[PDB]
Amino acid sequence: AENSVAYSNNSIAIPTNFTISVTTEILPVSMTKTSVDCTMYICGDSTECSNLLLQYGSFCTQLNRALTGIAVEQDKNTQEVFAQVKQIYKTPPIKDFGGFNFSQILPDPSKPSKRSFIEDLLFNKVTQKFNGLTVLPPLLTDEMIAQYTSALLAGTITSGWTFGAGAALQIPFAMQMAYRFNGIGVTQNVLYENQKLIANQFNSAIGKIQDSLSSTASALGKLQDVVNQNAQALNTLVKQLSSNFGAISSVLNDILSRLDPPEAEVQIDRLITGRLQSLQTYVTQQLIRAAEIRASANLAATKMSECVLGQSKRVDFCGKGYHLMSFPQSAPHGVVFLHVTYVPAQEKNFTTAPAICHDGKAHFPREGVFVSNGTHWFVTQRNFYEPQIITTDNTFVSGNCDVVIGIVNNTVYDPLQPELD
Amino acid sequence: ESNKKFLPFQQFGRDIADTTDAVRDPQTLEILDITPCSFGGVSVITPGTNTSNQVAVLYQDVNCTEVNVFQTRAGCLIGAEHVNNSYECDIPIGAGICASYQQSIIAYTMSLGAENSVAYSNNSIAIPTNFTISVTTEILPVSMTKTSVDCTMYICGDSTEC
Amino acid sequence: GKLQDVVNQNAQALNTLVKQLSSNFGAISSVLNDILSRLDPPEAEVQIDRLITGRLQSLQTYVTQQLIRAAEIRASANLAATKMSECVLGQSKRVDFCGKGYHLMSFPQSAPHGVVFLHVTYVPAQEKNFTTAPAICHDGKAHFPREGVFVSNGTHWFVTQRNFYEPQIITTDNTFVSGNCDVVIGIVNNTVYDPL
Ligand SMILES: *[C@@H]1O[C@H](CO)[C@@H](O[C@@H]2O[C@H](CO)[C@@H](O)[C@H](O)[C@H]2NC(C)=O)[C@H](O)[C@H]1NC(C)=O
Ligand SMILES: *[C@@H]1O[C@H](CO)[C@@H](O[C@@H]2O[C@H](CO)[C@@H](O)[C@H](O)[C@H]2NC(C)=O)[C@H](O)[C@H]1NC(C)=O
Ligand SMILES: *[C@@H]1O[C@H](CO)[C@@H](O[C@@H]2O[C@H](CO)[C@@H](O)[C@H](O)[C@H]2NC(C)=O)[C@H](O)[C@H]1NC(C)=O
Ligand SMILES: *[C@@H]1O[C@H](CO)[C@@H](O[C@@H]2O[C@H](CO)[C@@H](O)[C@H](O)[C@H]2NC(C)=O)[C@H](O)[C@H]1NC(C)=O
Ligand SMILES: *[C@@H]1O[C@H](CO)[C@@H](O[C@@H]2O[C@H](CO)[C@@H](O)[C@H](O)[C@H]2NC(C)=O)[C@H](O)[C@H]1NC(C)=O
Ligand SMILES: *[C@@H]1O[C@H](CO)[C@@H](O[C@@H]2O[C@H](CO)[C@@H](O)[C@H](O)[C@H]2NC(C)=O)[C@H](O)[C@H]1NC(C)=O
Ligand SMILES: *[C@@H]1O[C@H](CO)[C@@H](O[C@@H]2O[C@H](CO)[C@@H](O)[C@H](O)[C@H]2NC(C)=O)[C@H](O)[C@H]1NC(C)=O
Ligand SMILES: *[C@@H]1O[C@H](CO)[C@@H](O)[C@H](O)[C@H]1NC(C)=O
Ligand SMILES: *[C@@H]1O[C@H](CO)[C@@H](O)[C@H](O)[C@H]1NC(C)=O
Ligand SMILES: *[C@@H]1O[C@H](CO)[C@@H](O)[C@H](O)[C@H]1NC(C)=O
Repeated sequence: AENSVAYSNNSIAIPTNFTISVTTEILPVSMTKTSVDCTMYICGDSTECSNLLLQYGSFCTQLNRALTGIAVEQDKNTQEVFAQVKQIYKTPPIKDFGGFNFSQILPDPSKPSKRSFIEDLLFNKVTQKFNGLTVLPPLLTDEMIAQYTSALLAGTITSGWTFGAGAALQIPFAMQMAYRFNGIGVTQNVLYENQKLIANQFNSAIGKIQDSLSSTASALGKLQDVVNQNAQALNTLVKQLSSNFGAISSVLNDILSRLDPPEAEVQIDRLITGRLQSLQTYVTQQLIRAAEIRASANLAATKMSECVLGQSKRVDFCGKGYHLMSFPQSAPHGVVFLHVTYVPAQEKNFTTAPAICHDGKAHFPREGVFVSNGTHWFVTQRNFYEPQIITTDNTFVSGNCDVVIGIVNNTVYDPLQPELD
Repeated sequence: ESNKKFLPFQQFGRDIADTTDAVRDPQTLEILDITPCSFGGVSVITPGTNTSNQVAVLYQDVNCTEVNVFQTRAGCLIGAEHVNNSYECDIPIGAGICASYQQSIIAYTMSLGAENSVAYSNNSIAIPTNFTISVTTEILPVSMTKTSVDCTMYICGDSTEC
Repeated sequence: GKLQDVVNQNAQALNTLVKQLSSNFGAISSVLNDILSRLDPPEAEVQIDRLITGRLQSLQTYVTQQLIRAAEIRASANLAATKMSECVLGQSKRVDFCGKGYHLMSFPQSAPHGVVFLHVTYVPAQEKNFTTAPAICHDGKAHFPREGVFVSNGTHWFVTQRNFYEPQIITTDNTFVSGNCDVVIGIVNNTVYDPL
């Protein structure tokens, strides 16, 4: 949408209201751990064919090592993302966080595989030995992974930064948000005066999460395209057995039945040359595809150390807006974050001035912006409109009133003067 | 015996990739199913020849009724005893179970970590009294080996006719 | 291990490459010297070409994994350059980027085909428990701390920094006033010392 907001050299727009927004973000961490056996696949339990494969050197020694290097790596990728806490913290038995509910994300003491109320939905929107192909099971089961997210999340609501910097310390949540507010340059007096309103916004934003995850038909597209690619690359591998590759018959068994060894060996080599070359294609595809997952498994590793275990000043990564934290959530083959950010709203305009003339000396603001509501001038913080009387407690003196342009005339009240009288 | 219902004309059954899934009896006309004998990867768990010569063989995804035998989600361990303790596991088997050399090879349910609980009251804070400086190393690979191969040297081998 | 594996993987992928020259690929002999003096040249190309298409295919493979493995190093070399630019030539506020704890500085050390850092961090220890309060009333006005936390040991309220004990008597310069204290939930009364 086209927009054009008016700009003036002595005009500033300071927001007067905030709006807490919770935005999800889905990343893939690991994929299926496949493994292929050549003799069962290429040969097919044929002793005559097994001797022919020896002529091709050691092509399948590496083809089992290549599919194993990207098999232990997947179990490694899950380690950095989740296993970043030495000790498994536990939720306190009494939930009194000053109005914040957290029941939508905390573990649920109910039917087994004790996941959260949101993790249950995420496990429903994403949801074998035939010849050589197998599927190895992951080292970290979904039950154990859910405990890792039930230790980071269950502790970050009580300590904050302290997990990444030694033994955990106790801070009430009603006071922890004051730390978060002060990070974005907003004084803590805003929080305590608006605890009830913020808690309602915090709970309402989380409530819309599972009501929007279920509303959209496909919200897990990032985590589903990974599964589709793996299934598509595995289905095509099996169909390669139904191709002759230049031989009389696609199936290797009947060739030995009706052909002499002097002639069968000539045409079996067509199958072995084709099938072996048809297997190295997927191995190279997997190696490139695995490198595209580790590039995202490392992005989520940092986004769990920086967004979760602390407040990140990086703009527009830990959610869009002024970032505070991010409650991590499990996923079948990935991680789902819940970034809690601030989006200012309800804007108002004022006329500004870089300095103030009082007794021939400039008065720049110590912390805040000079604004006026039309007649009188005030000092307000950057991200929230709170006017205060201009005194020496929030201004400093430097230079002379002849070097910087745009100064207005006003009197800075000295708080010490009325005390003497 | 074939679970599926067939017809008296089709003899051979195929599912995917020219696999003879079902085959019809030519005399009794009782159509059956053909499946090969169960397969399984033989994974050898060893603590190294330097320590000792002992092996806990694991067969991939087969119950312990068709092969101290222990049954796991990834298969069955034969040669290792399962103990109800839980340590930071040594040899990663899979499905939340590992092995270690300690009456030699023992299978665990690996522990995530030392469980801790902290009380958090709305009017309680904890501020440290002291600091502890520490130096933690970190190792990263920067460069590789600058290899180079003469392609003609390989395939031909100083042979003009080749 | 992160530096030993890269040396071993390249040395092993190269070692398993040379061993591929002793494979028949269907020819009578795996060595090209004897196949020349034993076969007549109209009959020679059909058997040599088997080695041509077999050795070339092997060479085409290991070149590909070198390209893939080089991406695993370049991606790990841009990260190393980031560590040198940020943690060594400055102080980084990123959490757990350069060590468990709060970062101070790093010392880079050389290594064969790699680099080793020495991250110096803080791990606060020996914590002691207290009762706290978000604000303090005084003459019908709230009092929020400029920098620190209101901390009491049972009798008197102090103001201490978030990572150490600097308990000073609460004064008008350690706190800032923000309206009447009727909306703050859980405020505890105390007398704010006037230093004037
Ligand atoms: C505050 O911001 C601007 C300052 O005037 C006002 O926006 C006007 O409407 C559009 C953009 O929203 C511009 O084309 C105009 O130039 C703006 N200025 C006008 C009409 O004078 C906006 O209305 C102001 N809002 C308040 C409450 O003061
Ligand atoms: C703007 O700030 C005010 C209060 O700081 C908010 O107004 C409240 O809105 C809710 C419902 O929307 C009401 O239940 C309250 O009674 C209102 N309070 C007052 C004093 O009127 C408002 O939510 C904020 N606007 C935005 C977009 O965040
Ligand atoms: C957190 O969630 C809701 C907020 O609406 C609170 O009330 C529950 O709402 C659900 C309906 O979705 C009911 O099925 C429950 O019976 C309600 N009670 C409980 C204990 O779940 C809920 O109380 C809040 N949790 C708290 C305050 O601990
Ligand atoms: C906005 O500027 C006006 C002055 O034009 C101020 O509002 C008046 O301030 C006097 C105090 O000197 C009061 O007695 C009046 O009741 C106010 N009138 C109105 C309509 O508000 C005021 O200083 C400024 N508004 C602030 C600081 O909120
Ligand atoms: C702001 O204040 C200064 C001084 O208080 C004003 O400077 C005066 O400007 C007029 C016209 O040039 C001179 O005749 C006076 O001599 C100046 N005052 C003094 C004490 O020398 C200045 O004009 C004021 N500017 C605005 C925008 O109000
Ligand atoms: C809490 O800390 C204060 C500061 O030390 C203690 O107050 C002092 O206690 C000593 C004796 O232990 C007295 O000599 C001082 O006169 C006290 N100073 C003030 C300003 O009161 C206080 O005793 C401590 N409370 C507890 C329970 O240990
Ligand atoms: C903290 O705030 C004030 C301290 O004066 C106390 O409330 C006032 O005093 C009496 C009771 O002490 C109340 O009936 C009045 O409503 C209050 N008056 C004013 C002007 O605020 C309050 O009791 C103190 N709280 C505690 C736990 O001691
Ligand atoms: C803004 O522009 C007007 C027009 O030139 C000028 O009078 C005024 O001094 C300027 N103020 C600042 C701060 O530049
Ligand atoms: C005292 O400190 C311990 C931990 O060091 C904590 O378990 C306990 O809750 C604290 N008691 C009070 C009243 O703060
Ligand atoms: C803290 O929680 C308890 C609930 O047992 C409550 O009685 C008390 O008033 C709360 N303290 C504050 C300052 O809200």
